[PDB]
Amino acid sequence: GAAAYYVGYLQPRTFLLKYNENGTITDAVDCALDPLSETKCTLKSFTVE
Amino acid sequence: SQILPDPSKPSKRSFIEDLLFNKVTLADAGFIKQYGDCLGDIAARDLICA
Amino acid sequence: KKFLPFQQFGRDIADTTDAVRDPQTLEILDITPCSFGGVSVITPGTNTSNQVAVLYQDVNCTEVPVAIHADQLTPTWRVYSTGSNVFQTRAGCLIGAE
Ligand SMILES: *[C@@H]1O[C@H](CO)[C@@H](O)[C@H](O)[C@H]1NC(C)=O
Ligand SMILES: *[C@@H]1O[C@H](CO)[C@@H](O)[C@H](O)[C@H]1NC(C)=O
Ligand SMILES: *[C@@H]1O[C@H](CO)[C@@H](O)[C@H](O)[C@H]1NC(C)=O
Repeated sequence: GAAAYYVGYLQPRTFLLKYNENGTITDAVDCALDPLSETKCTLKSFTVE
Repeated sequence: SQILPDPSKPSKRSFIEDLLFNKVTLADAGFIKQYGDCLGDIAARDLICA
Repeated sequence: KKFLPFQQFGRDIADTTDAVRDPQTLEILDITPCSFGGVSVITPGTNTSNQVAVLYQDVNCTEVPVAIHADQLTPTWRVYSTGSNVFQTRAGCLIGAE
């Protein structure tokens, strides 16, 4: 009978979490993925001029 | 005429001064009657109330 | 305020208590500093006279008694809660000056 599942492993990381006006998480930034998201995490801004 | 004040506007700002006022934006909540709000207001969720 | 049912405590940027849900009555009651304001006293100098006026910061001249301790403080302080010499400025409500 056709079914599938996925197994992944967690890791101690730093995340930047965005909350909307409704109180739900709509986007996240991995602070240790790439230098762009790392700069977004340190500057605490999802955008950057 | 661009730099002199005109009687058409309620304020005495000129055309150049009106453009300078509109080109300044605030990253914080502005100083406009902010204690008229934050009292008896349902939407008391902003930076200048807090 | 629109409250998610799977939440109990609402906070602000400063991590203080902003909105809470009463477990008995399901209504949203906002935790606020109880009608605060700023007081600055304007005087012409004690060498001339003892008459003074009080300036309230940014508040209206209508909710000034429910902001100040109108029901708690002494009548000497309560002559400045309301009176005939009430003027509304952009900086706030001024009491004492004509
Ligand atoms: C937020 O909640 C309101 C009220 O239920 C809803 O209309 C809206 O679609 C929700 N999402 C956004 C992004 O505003
Ligand atoms: C008891 O608590 C429930 C919970 O919401 C409330 O609906 C009810 O009115 C309370 N009864 C009394 C007598 O306080
Ligand atoms: C408070 O003062 C402002 C500014 O004059 C006015 O627009 C507003 O109607 C006043 N509110 C009350 C309740 O008096």
